[PDB]
Amino acid sequence: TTDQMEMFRIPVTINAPLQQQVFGLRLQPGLDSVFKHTLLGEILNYYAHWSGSMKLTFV
Amino acid sequence: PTMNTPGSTQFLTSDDFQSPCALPQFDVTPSMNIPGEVKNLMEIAEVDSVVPVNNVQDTTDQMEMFRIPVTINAPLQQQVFGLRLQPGLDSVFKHTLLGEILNYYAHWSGSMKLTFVFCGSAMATGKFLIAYSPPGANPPKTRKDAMLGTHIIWDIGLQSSCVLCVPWISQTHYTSAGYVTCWYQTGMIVPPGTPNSSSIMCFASACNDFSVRMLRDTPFISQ
Amino acid sequence: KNYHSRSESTVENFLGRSACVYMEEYKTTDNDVNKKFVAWPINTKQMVQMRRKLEMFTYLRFDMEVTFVITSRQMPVLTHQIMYVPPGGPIPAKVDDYAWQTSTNPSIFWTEGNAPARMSIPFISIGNAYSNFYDGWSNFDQRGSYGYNTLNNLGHIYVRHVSGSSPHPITSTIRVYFKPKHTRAWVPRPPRLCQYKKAFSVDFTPTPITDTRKDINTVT
Amino acid sequence: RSITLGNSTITTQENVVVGYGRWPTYLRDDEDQPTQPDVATCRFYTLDSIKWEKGSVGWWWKFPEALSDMGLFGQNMQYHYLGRAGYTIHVQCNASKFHQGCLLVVCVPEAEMGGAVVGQAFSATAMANGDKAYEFTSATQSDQTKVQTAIHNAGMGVGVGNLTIYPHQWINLRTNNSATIVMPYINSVPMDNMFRHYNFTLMVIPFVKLDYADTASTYVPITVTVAPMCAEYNGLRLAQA
Amino acid sequence: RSITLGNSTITTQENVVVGYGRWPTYLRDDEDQPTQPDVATCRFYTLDSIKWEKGSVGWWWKFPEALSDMGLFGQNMQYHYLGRAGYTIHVQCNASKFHQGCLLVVCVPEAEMGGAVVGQAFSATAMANGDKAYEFTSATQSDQTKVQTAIHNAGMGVGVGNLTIYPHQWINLRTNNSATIVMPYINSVPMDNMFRHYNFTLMVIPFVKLDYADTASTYVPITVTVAPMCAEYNGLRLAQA
Repeated sequence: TTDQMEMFRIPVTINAPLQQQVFGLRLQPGLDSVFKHTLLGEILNYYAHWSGSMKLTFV
Repeated sequence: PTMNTPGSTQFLTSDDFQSPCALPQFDVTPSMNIPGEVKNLMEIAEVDSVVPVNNVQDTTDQMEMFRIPVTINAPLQQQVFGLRLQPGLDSVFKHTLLGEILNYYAHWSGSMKLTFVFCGSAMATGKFLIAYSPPGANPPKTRKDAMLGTHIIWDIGLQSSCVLCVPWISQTHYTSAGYVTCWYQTGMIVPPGTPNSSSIMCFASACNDFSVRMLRDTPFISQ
Repeated sequence: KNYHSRSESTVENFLGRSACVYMEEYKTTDNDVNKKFVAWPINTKQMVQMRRKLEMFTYLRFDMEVTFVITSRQMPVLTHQIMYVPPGGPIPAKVDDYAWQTSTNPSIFWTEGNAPARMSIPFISIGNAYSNFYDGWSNFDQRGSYGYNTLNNLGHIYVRHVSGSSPHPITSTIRVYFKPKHTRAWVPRPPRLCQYKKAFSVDFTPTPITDTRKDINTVT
Repeated sequence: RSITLGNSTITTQENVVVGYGRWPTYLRDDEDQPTQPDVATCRFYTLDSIKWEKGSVGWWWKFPEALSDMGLFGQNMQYHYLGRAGYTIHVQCNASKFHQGCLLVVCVPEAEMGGAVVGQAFSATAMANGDKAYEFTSATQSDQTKVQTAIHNAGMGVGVGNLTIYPHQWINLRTNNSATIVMPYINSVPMDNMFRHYNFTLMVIPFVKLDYADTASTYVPITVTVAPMCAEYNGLRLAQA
Repeated sequence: RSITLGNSTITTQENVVVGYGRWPTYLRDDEDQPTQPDVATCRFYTLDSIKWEKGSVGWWWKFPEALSDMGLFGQNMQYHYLGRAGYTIHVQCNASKFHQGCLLVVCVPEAEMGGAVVGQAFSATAMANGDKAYEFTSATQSDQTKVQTAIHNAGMGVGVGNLTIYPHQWINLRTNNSATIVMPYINSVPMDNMFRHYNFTLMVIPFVKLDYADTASTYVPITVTVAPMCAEYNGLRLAQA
């Protein structure tokens, strides 16, 4: 990773096959590296038991 | 469900606990209604006190500190006196009644009252410009500058007491402080057979209410 | 596992925990007057963990309580003067001076073999809440200290060993525990993401946002 | 369509994100300490127009130092001592439909920023200096007398993705083009000196870089319009006997 | 705006052309021969995305062989013997305003297609073979084992202009971009084996070739979404004494 501001950008381009994968995620907002340091991640790591539902918006 | 909890087996030197009476079965002499009972230390500070405005570098005697000099000969634009309102650190108000009460506290705010009484001949007349500068403002350097601000034209002929209630008096522990200045406007005019000097005395009080918070020892009399 | 609900996430019982904040030793007899008593400005920016928790809020209003655990090693009972100088009080500069005899400094006298000494300092400050962060200057010429105000200041605790004419050659060790009570907090703030480098500054060195993985599509 | 706002200057525009659900309001809604509300202060003090180029990183303006040289407001800061004010900030950019980019308009209350070199001090001219849009930079800053200015940590060491706590509005060029953030007065003392303390800092951060295709304007002008609302000061006159 | 249709998958879109004014309906709306309606079959089985290139001729998908490998529907065709179903077909393409083209989305019931060489037979792999969009070709076909595939006669010998009899919808790129054709079950026997008989054939025919100007995407992706509605089968359990 060349710079740290391209981490928030998932790339989409004109040229790419019609069956190709854009991204993958594993929902585990307390141990998965993606969600580890987000707001949700930080609050969760101060506890040892937690459960519920999360919301993912893709803009 | 216990009284052996941590922090309840010590002398805290500010206990409000009740203690055994050394000699019970002793009758005390009942209180008498003596004049002038005191209920606050604030009552003391609400009594007017002569402030020593004049306190020049070379002072011959200590009774001329309460006299601001006013004379026949002096230009029409000249300054009479200057003050910096900060009744807890300014040298003028340091040892007055108001000063003494304030120095036993570490936080205080309110308003004070300054009365200027001309003690002089009964035949003198003139005008003065008692001018007030807000906390942030610089003291005026000329009478013209002073006149633009807040000013009272005190006529010595028709009045002999000018009472100025001043707000925004706070602890401020350079410093933002108000200023009270006074300027000649006409000079002193007298008829034949009258002295060529007079004086102005000054008083200070704690006005309607003040509030003092947190005890502290005085930095005056040393142990 | 099952769902249910919570009430362990309330602000009061989040930040309200007893935690060690200072530990120091002193010897009653030696050649250094500095080491004959303990000084300790009260602040909550020394224990890194405790700091991080409190810094998720900008304004805080609380009245703390301080418990001391004192032990001593080498004969008769030994007493400790645990004085509290509040902001703008006189501070002792040496063991035995008039600043110890000041009657406006709340001073516990605790002797060993009894349950720990404790007192609860109230909410001191002329402001309406302590402010963790301050984005200003000490003067309006703006040439003074940066990020420091005097309205978040707290007093000092000075501990000395009450001794006779000639002290013993004892040595003692103190530990201080600190716990907020009746906490209220206003304005939330993002968590820290850098390692602290100063105990009063907000200084940091840049660090990567998050750990890397092989490929965007790769997840295991 | 166009709800033309007038005060003493006109701004034609066409959501409001209130700071915390609190509108600016006088302290009188709650002698010794009289106050003097100045009701002539409000009006749209439009700041300079920054150019959003393709290779840009971000921008910040310290308040209320940005309006220190702006008309009546500027004058009152010099005269008066204690004063409190709330602000209505309209950040509008103008771009076509062949331009793609994203901005995070965020008002951060009390942001203390660390120095570029750890354990060094910097002057007040390194954070604010009238109306200037100070520029965040990519990578580290090694100039001793500068602020840290690393975009990814927002110059505070907090991580740039988490700035969404603070009252923020996203200007996605795809759809909307305007952000209105009504910041109320937030401080721990009723009113304070307006030179010593920088109350809040407005940051505009491009999260997606501008791509303009070919033979189109190479910059998108971002204009900031600040109107101080409900500004109160301290009285300058004596009380009655 | 967007009437989000949900079943067990979601398809966001925004007229319905009913086959002959008859909606799909159960045979029960009219022991020895019990039936078993499967109500879990419906959901949007989105097929592959064909690319509409400039030099293309047309495409066709045999039903119900296109959904022979698609989930539950596919399984039931293997298990059960006799079954009947109706279909809701959503053919949507996505194109800009600098692209020009015309398509004829037509559902043709029972289309028998002649061989490329007259008086020859061809295999079942020449018409259908799972989900594939078989391609019509310009001119004649001389490959013996292929279908005739001449676009102008539609591979049936009927003339391509007259295919407007059958339930059809025109996707003119100028205006609209979606075609919804609700095909009911049409057969001369109540229910039939779903391997032997290809009930209807969906054909998409470009009547105007795509012209995309210059430096724009060179294909327009046409996606076909089929939801089997009101599918009934035969019981697999014994009757009472």
